[PDB]
Amino acid sequence: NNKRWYFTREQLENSPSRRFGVDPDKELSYRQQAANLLQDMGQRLNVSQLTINTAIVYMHRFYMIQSFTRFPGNSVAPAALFLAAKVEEQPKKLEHVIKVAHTCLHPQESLPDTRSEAYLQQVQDLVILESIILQTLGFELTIDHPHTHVVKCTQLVRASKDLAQTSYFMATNSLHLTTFSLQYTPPVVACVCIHLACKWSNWEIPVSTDGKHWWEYVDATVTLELLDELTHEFLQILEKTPNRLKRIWNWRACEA
Amino acid sequence: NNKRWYFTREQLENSPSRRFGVDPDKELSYRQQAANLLQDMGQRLNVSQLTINTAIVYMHRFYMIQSFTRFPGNSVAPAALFLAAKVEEQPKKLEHVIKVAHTCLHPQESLPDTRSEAYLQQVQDLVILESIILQTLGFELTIDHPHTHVVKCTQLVRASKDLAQTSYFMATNSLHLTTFSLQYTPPVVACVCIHLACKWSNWEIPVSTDGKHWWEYVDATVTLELLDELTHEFLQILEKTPNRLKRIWNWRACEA
Amino acid sequence: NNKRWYFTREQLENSPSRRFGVDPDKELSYRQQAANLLQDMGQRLNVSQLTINTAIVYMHRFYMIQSFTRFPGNSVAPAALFLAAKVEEQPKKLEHVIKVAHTCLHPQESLPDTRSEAYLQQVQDLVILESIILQTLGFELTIDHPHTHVVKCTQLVRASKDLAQTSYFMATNSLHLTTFSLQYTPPVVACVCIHLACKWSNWEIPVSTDGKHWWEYVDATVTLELLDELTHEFLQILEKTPNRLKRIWNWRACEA
Amino acid sequence: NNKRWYFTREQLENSPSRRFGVDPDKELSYRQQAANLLQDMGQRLNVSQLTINTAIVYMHRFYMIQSFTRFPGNSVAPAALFLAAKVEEQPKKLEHVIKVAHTCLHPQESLPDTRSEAYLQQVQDLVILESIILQTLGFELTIDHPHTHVVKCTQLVRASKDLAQTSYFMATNSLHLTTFSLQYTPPVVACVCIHLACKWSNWEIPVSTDGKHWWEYVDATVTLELLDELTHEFLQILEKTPNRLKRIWNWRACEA
Repeated sequence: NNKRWYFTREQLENSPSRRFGVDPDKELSYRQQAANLLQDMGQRLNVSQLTINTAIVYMHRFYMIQSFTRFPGNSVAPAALFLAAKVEEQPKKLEHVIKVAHTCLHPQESLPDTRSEAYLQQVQDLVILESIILQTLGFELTIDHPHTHVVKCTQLVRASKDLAQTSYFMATNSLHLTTFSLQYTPPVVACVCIHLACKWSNWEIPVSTDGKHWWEYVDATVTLELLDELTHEFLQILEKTPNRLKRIWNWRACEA
Repeated sequence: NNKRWYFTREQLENSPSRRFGVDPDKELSYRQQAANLLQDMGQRLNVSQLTINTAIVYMHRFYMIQSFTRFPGNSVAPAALFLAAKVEEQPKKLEHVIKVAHTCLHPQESLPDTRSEAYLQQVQDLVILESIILQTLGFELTIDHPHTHVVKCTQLVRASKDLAQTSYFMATNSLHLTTFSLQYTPPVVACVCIHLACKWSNWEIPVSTDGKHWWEYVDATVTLELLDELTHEFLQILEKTPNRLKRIWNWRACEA
Repeated sequence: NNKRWYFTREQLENSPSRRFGVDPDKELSYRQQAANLLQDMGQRLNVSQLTINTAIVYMHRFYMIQSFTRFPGNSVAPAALFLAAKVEEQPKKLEHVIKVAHTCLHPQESLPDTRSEAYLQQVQDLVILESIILQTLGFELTIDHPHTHVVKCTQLVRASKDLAQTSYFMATNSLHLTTFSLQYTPPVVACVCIHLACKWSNWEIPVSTDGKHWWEYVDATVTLELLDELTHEFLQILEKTPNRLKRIWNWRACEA
Repeated sequence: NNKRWYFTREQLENSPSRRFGVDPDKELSYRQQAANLLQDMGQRLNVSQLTINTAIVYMHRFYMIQSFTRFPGNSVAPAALFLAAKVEEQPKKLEHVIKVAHTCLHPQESLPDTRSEAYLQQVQDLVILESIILQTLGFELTIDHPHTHVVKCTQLVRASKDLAQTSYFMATNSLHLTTFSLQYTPPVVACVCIHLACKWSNWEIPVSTDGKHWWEYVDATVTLELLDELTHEFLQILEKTPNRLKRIWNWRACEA
């Protein structure tokens, strides 16, 4: 999906920011961070999770071709979130996602204005950034974040209120932490996010009718061994990110 | 210089503009006409002659996937007059790019307003459609011209100025009037606009002592049969344009 | 099918064979002549009429990347007369494909021997070139013809038989003689071999009650200007062959 | 090289062999095994080790667009063992290339015959299937190796001979056994065949007096986390290979 956005490490560390003067150590902090206002400055205009992830790849992949060394990242979200929030059924205005920005961005600075010198180059650059983004993202409109199946595997397999309830949450975090966006397809990235529930509670969901593994539904190539490796990797960003890690450090304190 | 902008019939014979219900002559009118809101529009902006020619090139291509009924050149022209502008190191303001359209399209309706929805509405559109064209040409800014060669070709051979004018002046017709931009190459178009005046003035340029001809310098592929072969279409393409033709005919009234 | 077969007029007159030093008419002389080692050869093998036509399509195509100077048609034909065969659900023996060449090429030397040093040597060559062409053509077996339309088209409009013959025969000149295969599409070439015979017999097809013409049904893009242009070009291209023309003129000496 | 050749992991799970009916380990068994019919097979053709190394590369890529079920390595090796040959200045005869297969594959069946249908038949195949791959590989004969770096890298630091051997020798397993050819780059493969002996031999090569490491010279993209990632991966990849692992391991037993 579509196998153009998924390349080996050849283009992982080859990213514009991974060679245009930004140490790899300074990328999963740049992404996340700017991906933290997405889930907040976005999580405001009743933005569905739908609208939050679309813009979570509308930055990851956008900066995939672009750079931070010449683009307002924190103020690029309006760009990723202009097409994102607009693409999804509930689009918005030129200010709605740019006024609260001043909230989330400038939590102290004075009020903004439509007449003020501000709101001009904001509705200049940002308004034009929309031009500057789609064309790198080939004008596409197809993005199925690894969820739809995770939200589809629950029932038919008959999960519970603590495993399937734990399912929603692993996909998202893989959108605000790991680079599985432009490396692993949404399905394969689902068996892992579903895996971190039973790889937690040890709820090894029994085989299928004919001794078939549950990770064969979200994809036909999802293998245990590889899948094992893909969740462990998730134990890489969580292991050190001292911000959200503590969230899941205790967020599992209220299902049972 | 690029293959994706050379097409069989493909002519425009079965363009997307065909598919809806628009006469071949109409889209043929649409194009040439569309240049009038671009040639006579950029004439207001005091832009470089070459600055506009590149613009017509975009419109001709832009509608090679779209349609004139849905996306009217009426507004499309200033859109293409932005990508070309910047590229030729002297662009203009999106508001003046639009502040030429009003006086050009509606030269009687009151002046437009910077703080009206009727301006702000199309405000993002000229930077949204600017993308719709920005990508439609596969971000292919690089475009060769039948003018530069005409210079050297008539300068290397010691052609006169009054005739030289006929060389350049004819170049301006391949784009606006005809669609030679999408049918032939710049080193093969300049050889048409030269073998057309050669008759008009009743000339014959004494050539090479090497054994080659002068239509071989701009291009060693160019032919003579085709030179006349195209001259017939070329002339004919203005031979049925009773608007732009005569004005060309009158341009040669105070010539001799 | 798509493109890369439908070369431009620019992309034909300056073929890779051009680059060495071969006249457009000469390579055009080579072609048709090379085509003679394909229809008047396959006429020996009792192969399907369309089975050979496709080969000239292969021969015509093969030289769109190669040369007549390197690979002389003399030997390429049995190669292209092999790809066509198999493709047509009916191949031929590698010895019989080659035991057709001698009697055509060398009609004077005593019979060849399968166990002679003169035979084993060139043995791989018909199995070497067959790959050079098999793979250059992207294993594109699927190729349509301007006959199948020619058939129905003259039945669907109720054209006569004698004229219909005049239709079919004309395909063998559009392909063998001209290079319309690489300039237009089968539904748009057959209308040239039909709008050329249509006159010869002195006909006029009563048409549509909507206001459209009969060249618009088989193809809604086709034109008359273009139709006559190509019937004219076609005819004109035969005004430069007083060799096969007369033979063409004599072919209806019994049918006049 | 050069692009479109390195696949992802899940993409390396979802091989063509999956869709037909081959176990993930099974297709993996085919490959490595097929490499045994390239090394100890070409050793009969006496060809250069690097002449064979290129051969495995073609097989490894070939089946990411073909299949192991249809096209058996039994003949696929001599077919790919021909493209490598010629590409190296010293190829071998089409008759011997296959008359090396028999003596390797069937060391009991009677000697082959030059004038046998069993010889003439697979004669055309080795020039037909050679074409299927000539086209399959996007005519990319050019393929780089994880050796070239290993040499210089061990020269630039002045490494010893015993250690170097461990470097070079290890490259030859990176190809045959694993699929690093479609997963990694030569400047990232040579760094794997070095980071394995570094442990095996008990080494660590002090480098550059800038503060930088040596895995930045062979490749400025390479990582240490990744270095173990593959070095760990590798080790496992031979653990499942109880054949070539020991055979590699025993080389350091007869190595004194």
